[PDB]
Amino acid sequence: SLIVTTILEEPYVLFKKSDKPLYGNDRFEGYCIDLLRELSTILGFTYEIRLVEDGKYGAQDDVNGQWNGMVRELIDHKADLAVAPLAITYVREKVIDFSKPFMTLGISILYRKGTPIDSADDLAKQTKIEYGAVEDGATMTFFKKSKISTYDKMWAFMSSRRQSVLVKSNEEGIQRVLTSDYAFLMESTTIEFVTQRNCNLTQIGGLIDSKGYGVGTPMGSPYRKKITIAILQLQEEGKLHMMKEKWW
Amino acid sequence: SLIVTTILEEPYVLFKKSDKPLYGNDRFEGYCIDLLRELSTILGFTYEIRLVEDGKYGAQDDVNGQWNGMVRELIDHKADLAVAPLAITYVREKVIDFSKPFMTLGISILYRKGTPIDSADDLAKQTKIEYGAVEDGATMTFFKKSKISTYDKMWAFMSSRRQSVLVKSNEEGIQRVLTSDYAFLMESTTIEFVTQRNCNLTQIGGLIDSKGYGVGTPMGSPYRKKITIAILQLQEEGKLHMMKEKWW
Ligand SMILES: C=C(C)[C@H]1CN[C@H](C(=O)O)[C@H]1CC(=O)O
Ligand SMILES: C=C(C)[C@H]1CN[C@H](C(=O)O)[C@H]1CC(=O)O
Repeated sequence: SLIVTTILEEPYVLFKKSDKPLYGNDRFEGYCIDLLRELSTILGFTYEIRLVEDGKYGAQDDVNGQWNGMVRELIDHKADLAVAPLAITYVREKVIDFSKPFMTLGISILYRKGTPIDSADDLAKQTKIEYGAVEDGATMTFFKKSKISTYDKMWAFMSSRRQSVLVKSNEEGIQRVLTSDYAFLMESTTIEFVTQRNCNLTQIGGLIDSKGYGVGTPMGSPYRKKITIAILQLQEEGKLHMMKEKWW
Repeated sequence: SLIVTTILEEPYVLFKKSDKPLYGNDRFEGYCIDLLRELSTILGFTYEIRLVEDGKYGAQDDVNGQWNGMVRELIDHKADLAVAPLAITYVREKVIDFSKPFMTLGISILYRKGTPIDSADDLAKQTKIEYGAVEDGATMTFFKKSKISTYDKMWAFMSSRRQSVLVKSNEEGIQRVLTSDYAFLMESTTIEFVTQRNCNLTQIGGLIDSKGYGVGTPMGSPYRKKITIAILQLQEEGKLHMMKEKWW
């Protein structure tokens, strides 16, 4: 019986609503929950869902070199699978395995409508409008690791004000955008979700890069291939598209 | 020194044009050639390029269960890598390994501009306008394996006229579109390339599904992970985007 680590994130994973107390895996619904279920069927496994305890996706501390969050749990064999909006990044592929992507997205900008801002560059070359990303995120990491002119400057900007422009959750990042002169760097899929519930927000510019989400397995895990096949199957039969329709 | 199987296909791989004869790996240029080179560097390997002998990507005979083309070569350890516009399909993941995708595309329609046709459905529900795909392709296989109402219909149509509507190459498929009442089912990226060199063609409707291209390795190969890491880096540093710009 497989230990599946994950994390709360609308509409990927979230506590279901009801009137009478819920226990175990019934506590959860969401796109990733649906997906977990489909894989569960196709590959014939039983599974226990656990929320990652530190509440983080996965980042590496420069100095000591330790990993945290879901990625850490995978490394330690404390979980068998990580099923979340976990980005397939190359720093991560060096420590865990990933199924082929069940979703392709990209970094982009969340800002309110009708500003002159039209791209990442327009943000970089000024200072009035602040900007940031989820701290220890894949998105933040992209900027930290980037030797592209524009993004290096934008990183320089953020790392110098992390106290105030780097947020701890996609929610908090959206709140900043809505309550100050702030533009948020988040994933396109999540932007696409938010720009429905909030009608004064929009995606500025296009996709900055092009990552995917994948199922996290400890390195060398047999399920990496199994789950890749299952996912390829789910794409090809329209179920993944249907599932996104459903939650967006 | 790695044996790399591949296949001629504009602009992924093609004999380079000059005034003097070229030999060995100099014979070739193209997006995949550039890619091969970049991987070559990052992972430090030497390689010999061979064109797949039967001239096919990879399909499985329905009687004897045998594989052909590049996929076959990988299975037989006759080649170490397949670097081509080779689609990551689940039937294939069942016999070889694939790097994560260096390109994401989708099946779509190539037809003439200004027809009432606007989708795969509009094609299905009639017979005047014929349609087809590359025989033994990923695209053909998609329809043959599909249980979706519309596409089962379209498959029924093709398998009944397989001789006259299933073509042997992307080129021949385009030639049909341009010389008869015919709509072609090809990959979006290749459509995107063709609709520049031919100004009366266009993509009808949207992406029908959502596959990627990956580097083919024999199952259990060390390079699958290595090459996945190398590709992830190449995406993250803009090189893959630049490479597409260059060849499109
Ligand atoms: C929900 C957040 C915390 C996660 C989700 N994907 C990215 C990841 O895999 O790290 C993070 C977002 C980001 O950095 O934009
Ligand atoms: C160029 C053709 C023959 C190949 C390329 N990708 C698909 C494959 O990987 O089979 C085939 C095209 C298609 O079937 O639309």
